[PDB]
Formats: sequence, C-alpha cells, structure tokens
Amino acid sequence: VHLTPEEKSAVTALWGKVNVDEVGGEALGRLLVVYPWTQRFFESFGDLSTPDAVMGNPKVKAHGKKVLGAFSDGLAHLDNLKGTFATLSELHCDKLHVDPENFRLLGNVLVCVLAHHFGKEFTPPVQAAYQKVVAGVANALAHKY
Amino acid sequence: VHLTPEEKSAVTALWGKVNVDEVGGEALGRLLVVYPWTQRFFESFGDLSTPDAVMGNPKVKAHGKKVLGAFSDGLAHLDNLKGTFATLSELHCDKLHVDPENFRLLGNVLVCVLAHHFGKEFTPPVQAAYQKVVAGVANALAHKY
Amino acid sequence: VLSPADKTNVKAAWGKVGAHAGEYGAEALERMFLSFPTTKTYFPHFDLSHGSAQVKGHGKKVADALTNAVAHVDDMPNALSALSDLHAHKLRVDPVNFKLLSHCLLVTLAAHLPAEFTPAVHASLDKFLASVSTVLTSKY
Amino acid sequence: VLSPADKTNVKAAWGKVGAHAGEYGAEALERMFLSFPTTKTYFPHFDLSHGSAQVKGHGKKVADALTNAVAHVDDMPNALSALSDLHAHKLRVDPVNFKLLSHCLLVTLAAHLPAEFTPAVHASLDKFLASVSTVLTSKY
Ligand code: HEM
Ligand code: HEM
Ligand code: HEM
Ligand code: HEM
Ligand SMILES: [Fe+3]
Ligand SMILES: [Fe+3]
Repeated sequence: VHLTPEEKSAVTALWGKVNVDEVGGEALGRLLVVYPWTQRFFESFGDLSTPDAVMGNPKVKAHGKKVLGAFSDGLAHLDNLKGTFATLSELHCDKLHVDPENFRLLGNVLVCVLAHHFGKEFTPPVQAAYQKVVAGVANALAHKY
Repeated sequence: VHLTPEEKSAVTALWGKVNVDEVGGEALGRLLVVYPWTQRFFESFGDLSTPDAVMGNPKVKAHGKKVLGAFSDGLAHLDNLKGTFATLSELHCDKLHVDPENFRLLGNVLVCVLAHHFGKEFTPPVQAAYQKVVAGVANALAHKY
Repeated sequence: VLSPADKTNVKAAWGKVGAHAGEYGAEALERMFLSFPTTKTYFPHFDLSHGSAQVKGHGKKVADALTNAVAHVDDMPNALSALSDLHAHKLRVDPVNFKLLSHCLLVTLAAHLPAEFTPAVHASLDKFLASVSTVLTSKY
Repeated sequence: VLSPADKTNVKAAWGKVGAHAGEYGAEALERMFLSFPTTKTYFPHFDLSHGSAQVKGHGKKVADALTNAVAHVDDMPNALSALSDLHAHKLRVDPVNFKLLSHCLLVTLAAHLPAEFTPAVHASLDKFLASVSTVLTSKY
C-alpha cells in the first residue's frame, strides 16, 4: 500500500493513543457478535455464547492484542506486507485460509471500534487512511504462502 | 499465482481450443445481462438495451477479444501478474478502478461460458485450475498502479 | 423479487435436470470442493473423493431442496425454514460459501444443458440461487 | 428477518440521531467518498468538498429515507419501492456500494453515539442496513 505522508501521519498519530490491551479484543469480539459464523474459526477459544461472554473471553482479548500487533507490523512495512506476514500465516497451518472477506470484515469492525473510542478525532480523512491499511493487511493475510 | 503442472496443463490444453473471436464477447455480454450495473462501466459502447442487443454489440464483441487477450497474458506470466497488467490498467486512466468484485464476476462468467462451450470436457479439476487464474487476473487488474 | 419470467425460466431449466437432479447436485458440490477448498472444512467427516457415495447422497439432498424451493417459489422463507435454521444457526456456514456453491450450480447447468442456458435463463437462475442463498443465510 | 429486539435496538439508536439526522447522513456520505473513491463517480456532478451544501442536502434525504424504513420496518419493500426502482433500475448502482455506505453509516453512529453503540446494537444496526440494502438492490 502506498500511503501519502498526510495519510501516514493521520494513521500514526491516532495509533499511538490506542489502548493496546483492549481495542484489539473489542474488535475481535464485535466480529464474533456481528458476524457469528466467525466463531467457528475460533472453536478452540471456548465460551463464545452471548455478546457479554464473547466480549469477556480471555483468549478473545489475547488474540486481540495480536490483531493490533499485526496491524502495527503492517504499518511499519507497508511496501512489503507479504514479506511482513508470510511467517504469521505460515505458523497457523490452515487457520488463516478463510475467505479474504472475513479479514475485510475484521478490518471494518476495527474501524468501527476506533470510531467508537476516538469519536470526532476519527475524522473522515483519518478513517480513509485507515481503510487503505486495513485493506492492505486483509489482502496480505488472505494470500496463502 | 502458483499453478501445478497438472493445473497448467488443464488450463492450457482447453485454452488452445477456444474460439478467440466469440468466447470473450459471450462472457462480457452475459456480465452485462446477468449483472446489469456493469453496463454503466461501458457507457461508451452504445446499445446495451436487451439480452440480444448486448450479445450483438460490436464493441462488446471487440472488447471480448481483449478480455481473452488479457487472460492469455496472465497465463503466460503467472508469477508476475502485476508486471503483466500495469500498462493495461494505466492506459485506461480510471476505467479499471471499479470494485475488485466486478473483475471476480467477469472471471466467473468466463467460467460459465467455458463450461457452456466445452460441456463435459470442462471437468471439475479443469474448472478448479481456471478459478485459480481468474482469481489472480481479477486481483491484478483491480490493483491500481 | 423474482419476476414471472424468472419463475418460468427457472422451472423450465430446472425441469431438464430431470432424473439427473441428484448427479448434478453432486457434481456442483465436487466443483465447489476442488475450486474453493475452504469449503471442505464444513465436511471434514465426508469422504470427498470423486465418486463418493456420500457426496452423491448429499448432492441429491441439495438438489431436492432446490426443487422444493422452485415448487414453492412464492413462499421460500416458509418452505426453507428448517434449512435456514440449520445452515445459519446450527452449522454457522459463512455466507460467502453460498455464492460459491451457486456459481458451481450454474457451471454444472451450463455444462449439461447448453441449449437451455441462454443469457436470459442464466440471469434468471442466478437470481433464483441468490434468493435461495438469502433465505438460507437469514437466521444467524 | 429482523427480530423484535433488532427493531427496538434500531428505533432506540436511530432515535438519538435526533435532529442531527441530516448532519450524520452527510458525514457518512463524506466518509464514503473519501474512503471509497469509486463511489464519487455516481456523483460527478455534485460538489463533494467538505461543507458542501449539496452533500448536506443529500445527506438529509438519505437519513430521511432511513427513518422512513425504521418507521415501516415490517413493510420495507413497499415503503422503499420508489427508491429501489431509482437505484437499481434507473441509476444502476453497483450493489457493492451499499455495503460501503452502510459501513460508513455505522462508523458515523459509533463516532457520535458511543453510549448507544454497544455490540448488540451494532449487530442490530448492521442487520437493519443490510435489510435496507437488499430492498434497494432488488429491482435490477
Ligand atoms: C482464526 C483463528 C485463529 C486461531 C485459532 C489462532 C491460534 C493461534 C495459536 C494457537 C497460536 C500459537 C501461540 C499461542 O498459543 O498463543 C497463534 C499465534 C499467533 N497468532 Fe493466531 N490464531 C488465529 C488468528 C489470528 C489472527 C486473525 C491474527 C492476526 C491478524 C493472529 C495473530 C497471531 C500471532 C501474531 C501469533 C504469534 C504468537 C504471538 O505473538 O502471540 N492470529 N495463533
Ligand atoms: C471497463 C470499461 C472499459 C472501457 C470503457 C475500455 C475502453 C478502452 C479504450 C477506449 C481503449 C483504447 C483502444 C480502442 O479504442 O480500441 C482500450 C484499450 C484496451 N482495453 Fe479496454 N476498456 C475497458 C475495459 C477493459 C477490460 C476489462 C479489459 C481486459 C480485461 C480491456 C482490455 C483492453 C486492451 C488490451 C486494450 C489495448 C488496445 C487493444 O489491445 O485493443 N479493457 N480500452
Ligand atoms: C444452494 C445452497 C444449499 C442448499 C439447498 C443446501 C441444502 C442442504 C440440505 C438439504 C441439507 C440437509 C441434508 C440432510 O438432511 O442430510 C444440508 C446440510 C448441510 N449443508 Fe447445505 N445447502 C446449501 C448450501 C451449503 C453450503 C454453501 C455449505 C457449506 C459450504 C453447506 C454445508 C452443509 C453441511 C455441512 C450440511 C450438514 C452435512 C452433513 O453433515 O450431513 N450447505 N444442506
Ligand atoms: C442506505 C443506502 C441509501 C439510501 C437510503 C439512499 C437514499 C437515496 C435517496 C432518498 C435519494 C433521493 C434523493 C432525492 O430525491 O433528491 C437517493 C438518490 C441517489 N442515490 Fe442513494 N441511497 C442509498 C445508497 C446509495 C449508494 C450506495 C449510492 C452510490 C454509491 C447512491 C447513489 C445515489 C445517487 C447517484 C442518487 C441521485 C443523486 C442526485 O443526482 O441527486 N445511493 N438516494
Ligand atoms: Fe485469526
Ligand atoms: Fe474493462
């Protein structure tokens, strides 16, 4: 993904403010709630039985951090997302071989969560820069190495 | 796209039999008929007013050949589809900047047309190899250079 | 909503499938499994090899569910009620996979029924299978 | 089909938009135009700059169409009949673009209504806007 300096700045500035212990879990959690077939991919995570159980599940929350982790990595290596993410997908055997759409969905849910948290600071130009990144990351994580 | 030799053979063998003057026009035409919002992207092509007008339109038929043209190119350079297609998208200014989904749709319609034409020779393994290619080509043509 | 012509085009085409109803369902499943290998994860317990009796039987069930939908085309939410509950609520099938199977069903019909699969009937069949898919994903 | 709880969650949330109905519609359009620049091609004749009166007015129309849908949530095909004919048959909007605007509408609600946008209401709002989108793309 090619980001303009203004786009880069918009992303980076707000990313520094993110609660890295919570946002990721909130995004992953709402995916499971809003798009419930996604629970199947997290069979191993235990109790995903209600909005509150989902949102309170430790492995949810933990995997959230990782979601953020992967976003940051993408941010750090935007000209080489396939480079950045081959080991990430390869350590999972087949678990990231799902439709690219669900990575798109997670990206969009992350956007909704960043809007929720940041309110008017998550302006339309800042959203637009984030959509570029979530699109790039989704594609690379779908890629199959 | 990485194709196995058997996949490559399946694709290549049947591709040699294709009526290059007709198949492309048939695929492009059925896209316009089955998925009618696609007509908007071909505003410049004139009368697209009914299934028969669509299927009989000269610029449809002509652009069809090009569709095939681009598939062959993809086939010839599978390890470098972005290389192969940057000039193709760049000569169009903005006209290929549409959702990657419509390139997916065209690919699938091409598959339906190849099934129509080849009947039982378009076996499930041959279809599967073709889906790999149409997926690769769609992605690269969506890429924005 | 499906038009009177879609309904006619669907009944006419789906009425040449005939006693191959079964076989064509199987073929469409096979085509899905090979083209879109993610779909096999819903069937980790089936044997998915070519000629599998389990794919054959399941293919017949899928084809028969379609024929039930064709036969009650104005009341599909009601006719497919049990199956919508099954796929959406009970099995959690990713809605994307219905587009994949629908495409494979179109491919199979095009491979077997070259006369009937005109551009108009292709459009109608597409709309019908999308309508079915909508019903089958309505209960998440 | 939307549940009784979805209908409640939708009416409760969409009832805090309040007199910002208008402004929020505009914001969602702006967010769509900047994030998904292909969408601007449906509006080559609008001025799409920030603060545009044309985006503002159009934003109000879109918001008011949503409120009409909320107000007739059990009869949306009938209530949105004219608009489905407009977008699908008359304007030929790519169905993908409804997913994009729906996402932008969710983003806008999340940015303005942090209390109301719980995970349950987010799910309900998503389902509602998908229902609307289905109606608006039903007439191609
Ligand atoms: C889809 C279902 C997923 C499953 C079942 C899954 C499961 C696992 C497992 C079992 C590990 C090994 C280490 C451990 O047990 O903590 C792991 C590692 C990892 N996963 Fe996932 N994962 C999934 C999705 C994802 C996604 C979507 C991302 C990021 C976008 C992600 C990021 C990571 C990272 C970065 C590691 C490396 C170890 C670490 O940094 O903690 N995973 N995953
Ligand atoms: C979407 C709408 C499209 C429009 C309006 C359009 C229009 C054009 C125009 C005006 C030209 C210049 C040469 C001429 O006038 O014949 C051109 C060239 C070309 N187009 Fe397109 N095109 C479109 C889509 C596509 C697609 C989808 C493909 C292939 C996948 C394609 C392949 C080509 C090729 C290969 C050329 C180069 C000249 C040639 O080989 O004939 N075009 N196109
Ligand atoms: C046109 C679309 C579809 C129709 C009409 C349909 C129909 C059916 C029917 C009738 C059954 C019940 C079989 C029985 O009672 O033994 C069934 C079961 C099932 N369907 Fe579908 N189906 C469709 C799409 C899908 C898709 C897209 C998937 C997944 C990729 C899927 C996965 C399943 C599974 C996993 C079962 C249970 C299989 C078993 O364990 O026996 N279906 N379907
Ligand atoms: C939630 C989804 C939507 C709703 C409720 C909606 C509502 C409306 C309404 C009420 C109008 C009529 C305005 C008037 O009478 O002046 C309209 C017009 C229009 N809509 Fe939408 N719309 C939606 C989605 C879309 C999308 C996704 C696009 C394209 C990306 C689109 C493009 C248009 C255009 C081009 C017009 C004509 C604009 C003009 O020239 O004045 N709409 N829409
Ligand atoms: Fe994951
Ligand atoms: Fe084109």
